[PDB]
Amino acid sequence: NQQVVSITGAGSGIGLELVRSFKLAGYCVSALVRNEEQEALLCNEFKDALEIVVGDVRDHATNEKLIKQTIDRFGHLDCFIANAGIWDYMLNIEEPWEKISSSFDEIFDINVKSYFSGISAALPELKKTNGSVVMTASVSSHAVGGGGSCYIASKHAVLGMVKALAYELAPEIRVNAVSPGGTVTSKGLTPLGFAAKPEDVVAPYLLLASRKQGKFITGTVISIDGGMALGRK
Amino acid sequence: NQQVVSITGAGSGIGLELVRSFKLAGYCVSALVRNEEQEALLCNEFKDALEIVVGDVRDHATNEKLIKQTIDRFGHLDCFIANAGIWDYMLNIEEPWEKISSSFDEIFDINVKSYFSGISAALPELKKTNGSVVMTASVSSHAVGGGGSCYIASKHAVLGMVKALAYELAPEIRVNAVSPGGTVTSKGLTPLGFAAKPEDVVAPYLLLASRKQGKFITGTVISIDGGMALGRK
Amino acid sequence: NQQVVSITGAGSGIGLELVRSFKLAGYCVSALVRNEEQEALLCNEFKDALEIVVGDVRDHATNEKLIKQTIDRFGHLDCFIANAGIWDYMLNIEEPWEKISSSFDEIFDINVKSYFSGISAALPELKKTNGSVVMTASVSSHAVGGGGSCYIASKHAVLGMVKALAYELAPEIRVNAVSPGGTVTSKGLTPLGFAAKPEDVVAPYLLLASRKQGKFITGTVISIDGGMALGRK
Amino acid sequence: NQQVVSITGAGSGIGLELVRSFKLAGYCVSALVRNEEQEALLCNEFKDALEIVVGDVRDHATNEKLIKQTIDRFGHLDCFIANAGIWDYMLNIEEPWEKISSSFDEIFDINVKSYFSGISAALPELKKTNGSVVMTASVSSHAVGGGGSCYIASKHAVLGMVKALAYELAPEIRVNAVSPGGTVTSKGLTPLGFAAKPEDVVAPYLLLASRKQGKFITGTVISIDGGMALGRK
Ligand SMILES: NC(=O)c1ccc[n+]([C@@H]2O[C@H](COP(=O)([O-])OP(=O)(O)OC[C@H]3O[C@@H](n4cnc5c(N)ncnc54)[C@H](O)[C@@H]3O)[C@@H](O)[C@H]2O)c1
Ligand SMILES: NC(=O)c1ccc[n+]([C@@H]2O[C@H](COP(=O)([O-])OP(=O)(O)OC[C@H]3O[C@@H](n4cnc5c(N)ncnc54)[C@H](O)[C@@H]3O)[C@@H](O)[C@H]2O)c1
Ligand SMILES: NC(=O)c1ccc[n+]([C@@H]2O[C@H](COP(=O)([O-])OP(=O)(O)OC[C@H]3O[C@@H](n4cnc5c(N)ncnc54)[C@H](O)[C@@H]3O)[C@@H](O)[C@H]2O)c1
Ligand SMILES: NC(=O)c1ccc[n+]([C@@H]2O[C@H](COP(=O)([O-])OP(=O)(O)OC[C@H]3O[C@@H](n4cnc5c(N)ncnc54)[C@H](O)[C@@H]3O)[C@@H](O)[C@H]2O)c1
Ligand SMILES: Oc1cccc(-c2ccccc2)c1O
Ligand SMILES: Oc1cccc(-c2ccccc2)c1O
Ligand SMILES: Oc1cccc(-c2ccccc2)c1O
Ligand SMILES: Oc1cccc(-c2ccccc2)c1O
Repeated sequence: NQQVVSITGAGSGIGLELVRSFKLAGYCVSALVRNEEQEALLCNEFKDALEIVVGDVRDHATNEKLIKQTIDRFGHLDCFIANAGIWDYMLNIEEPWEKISSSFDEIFDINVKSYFSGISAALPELKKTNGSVVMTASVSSHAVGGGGSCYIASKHAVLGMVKALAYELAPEIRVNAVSPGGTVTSKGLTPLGFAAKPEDVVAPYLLLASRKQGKFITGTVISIDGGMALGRK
Repeated sequence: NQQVVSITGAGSGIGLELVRSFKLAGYCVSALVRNEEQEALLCNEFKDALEIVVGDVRDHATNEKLIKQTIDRFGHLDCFIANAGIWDYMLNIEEPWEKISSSFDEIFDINVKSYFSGISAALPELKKTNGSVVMTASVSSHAVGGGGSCYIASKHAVLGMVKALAYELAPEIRVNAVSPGGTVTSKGLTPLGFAAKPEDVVAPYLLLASRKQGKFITGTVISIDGGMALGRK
Repeated sequence: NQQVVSITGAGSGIGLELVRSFKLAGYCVSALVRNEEQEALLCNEFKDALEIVVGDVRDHATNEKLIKQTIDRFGHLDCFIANAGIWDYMLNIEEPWEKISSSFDEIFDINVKSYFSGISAALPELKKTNGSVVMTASVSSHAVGGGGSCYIASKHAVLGMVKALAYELAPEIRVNAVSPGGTVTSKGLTPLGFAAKPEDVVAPYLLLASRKQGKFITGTVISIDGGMALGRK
Repeated sequence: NQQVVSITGAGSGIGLELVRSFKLAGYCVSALVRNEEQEALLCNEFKDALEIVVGDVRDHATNEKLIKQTIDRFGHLDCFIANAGIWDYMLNIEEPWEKISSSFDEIFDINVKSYFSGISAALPELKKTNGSVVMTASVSSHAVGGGGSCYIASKHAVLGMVKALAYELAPEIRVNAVSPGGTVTSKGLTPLGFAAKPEDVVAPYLLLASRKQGKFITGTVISIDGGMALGRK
């Protein structure tokens, strides 16, 4: 009956919008935020309705803590949304290697390894409900232009994870992703001529997590990028 | 305010389910059906709520008639759903050429040319509302196995249409598709271990047509195929 | 021992270059040309070294005639290169339907149906040698920008053919394609900053037809487009 | 005039075959090998014809040393072939996190970060010749089945690198990849019904490095996998 979602990167941007949208859609929600300042925002907005955890998604025990607190408060987990991520600011391959190397470590630890980490930590509990995973990918999973080679590689790697994990975990667990692009969060033409606000981007996540609307969907990546995967207009 | 959708292939299968789902979601709906028998089914079910047209989607004037009757009854058109299609029954390339040739003509006239035809006929009116197109593609747009070379080629061609038309018609008109697979309609393992009923497949169409949920989506193809694009399990 | 290739679209452009390159590489070559004027060019250049056929690739018996004359002169067929094709001159979807319809018929009859036709006609003989097919696709098989929706759809359909036929005809017959773009033949930026001459584009065909270099390749599409599939620079 | 290639992973498998094939094709060749035992094999085979370096590709200075010794012996560098890589032995996402984490670090440091590292180290010198990069990707860059989620993700990330770097470094430097699959090196059906020996796989690298055959190719990935990207037969 009652559905439960856990969301990383939930202190801002799309993550924060997923918290609102999933709460409005009736879910019980847990959230991982980065710091105290983001924690205060959600406490004030949702009072004690949520289960909140502050920590670094690069730390496995923080991910296990998120799962553990979700189960203890709501009793089970139906969907894990791995969404925390970071940009590379168009870092050029001609830069000093040590600068590339340090950035690579951070991009790949947050945008890829941490997804493995949260999925590992969520897996036992999703197996008990035949739940699902949704990963935030990127237009840069499909097309060039919206990042440097480290960012694009990291997001291509997410696509790999989606296909590989969807295949290995079927039939019990669905694994899908969403590929947003050109939406302001904290320059973006896009063929549809505008940049999306984070709220304008959340519906694909709801579909992929929904047990009714999404029961037949796995391995799938839904672009919501104003046409940017097609090229400059 | 009031939204209006026009659906081909609406007498059966996914098309019929789109008629129900879009009516339940509040749309005014027009429908193209193939024959008298399908027309009687929808008259009995929806009484006079719909605008219905009987004819061959391979005939342009039938497509223009559908648009014309939609406008006259509801005043405008917000979304065209090109969905009529036919299968090739795994026709082998080793068969007599005249057999391949006759089948090719039919598959490509219905699965591709007719989509061009309906979009041409719907275009003036979608331009007046900044509406959208949703096309029914197929798992065979992405992967082999689910048809002969004629079917697969025809569905790859639909993908081409989606990308090409999404790019040309932006920013006013969004153009997207849905790629169902392994759902019974009138053998299908699929990694999720079951065949979907047509009702289980409709939510992606609603998202892509929705002006709120879908305003930032074009060029996109949403697989809903139980994982079949990933391969046999 | 002695290898034999048959090439359509061989009177000009890439086709003509394939005739030269494959002759220089030691193949016996048959060629389908469109008209008398192209026939005179190859007779003068190659004297009687080739087997030449004038006709419309849209006519099955012309394709069977090409195969039949190849076998009778050289005794067997090792590779069929389906290359004849036509452009759509960026025809807009907003044009009068009858104009779109007439153009669609021609683009799809030449760029798709004729490939089915030549493959059907070549198939018996390739099965006797475990030979191969190479199809000319296009950058427009992968990306928008280089044609109207009819051209792009037709070339996406070729990709479908490659995957579908490669899978059905394995293990005996390999089926591959080449996707050229931005090369002058009878405007093209391309990230590599120049337009290729037809001779600069032929090496991928030689690899895919070569029994030594290509024995492990099927289902494959080789872009040779100066980076154009990646987007405008 | 005289062409110079530098190859990592050159002590075995495809790398070793690339050393032979490129030497037979007239190139001057440098090679990075892992250990003393591989170094002895190439010294005995090629005597002092090559420039050889022993070290870990995960160490930047080893990569710079390879470049530096290439230039000092041959004077310039025309092509860098990043080929060193490692498999994940189908490691399951259900395994203990610390086991996944340790393996992830190694797969991604060798299969991705080291490619960034060698390209950074080769870049100054390729810019002086308008040279090229070829990366070894994998069937797992495109399809599931041939590895665990870490391997597949790492190889999807390589594809990202190819597209991203091809776009950023055009027009001076071409960047391409090769995606082998199902070839024994130190179980593999493949639709073509056999596993390739490493020698059977080298021709695509020669084409992508060749200044004549490959001058118009960048952003491209050439599968040579016996059809495995298409699915089980
Ligand atoms: N908005 C776009 O245009 C766009 C485009 C492509 C991809 N994305 C992806 O969407 C996802 C969410 O992006 P957003 O737009 O909401 O960006 P954002 O600027 O709001 O930041 C992402 C969120 O992840 C958090 N985060 C970063 N590092 C963390 C860490 N080590 N531990 C815990 N949390 C951490 C951040 O504090 C923040 O809450 C990302 O994966 C991003 O790569 C966004
Ligand atoms: N159900 C699946 O497994 C699956 C898989 C891949 C693709 N598809 C695609 O979904 C779309 C709808 O399929 P469905 O599953 O509901 O199949 P269906 O068996 O119900 O038949 C398709 C509909 O299109 C109609 N139609 C056929 N030819 C027509 C014509 N010339 N003029 C007017 N109408 C015509 C049919 O009468 C029917 O109503 C098709 O394009 C199909 O290619 C379905
Ligand atoms: N050159 C490029 O930039 C480019 C880009 C994308 C795709 N292509 C494709 O390459 C292939 C060959 O193209 P090209 O560049 O050499 O062009 P081209 O201008 O030389 O013409 C193609 C060849 O096919 C022949 N042909 C056309 N219709 C025919 C028919 N009905 N019957 C028999 N022959 C017919 C033509 O006479 C000509 O010889 C085509 O399929 C084309 O779609 C080329
Ligand atoms: N052969 C296949 O079926 C297949 C399939 C997919 C991908 N690949 C890829 O091809 C590339 C080469 O593979 P192979 O088939 O020749 O395999 P291989 O078993 O011969 O080993 C790869 C080579 O890279 C070397 N290497 C590993 N770690 C190294 C390190 N840290 N520092 C320096 N060298 C190191 C190894 O010593 C070896 O020489 C790899 O990237 C692999 O991922 C191969
Ligand atoms: O793709 C992206 C992912 C995450 C953050 C940003 C961003 C953050 C601050 C300012 C501008 C962009 C971004 O672009
Ligand atoms: O992909 C498909 C599209 C349309 C119809 C069928 C079908 C129709 C009757 C019986 C079985 C299948 C199908 O498979
Ligand atoms: O993609 C293409 C395929 C075939 C011909 C042309 C062409 C022919 C004449 C003049 C210009 C272009 C083309 O662009
Ligand atoms: O994809 C791959 C890449 C590199 C090595 C192997 C391998 C090595 C030893 C034994 C078996 C396989 C492999 O499969």
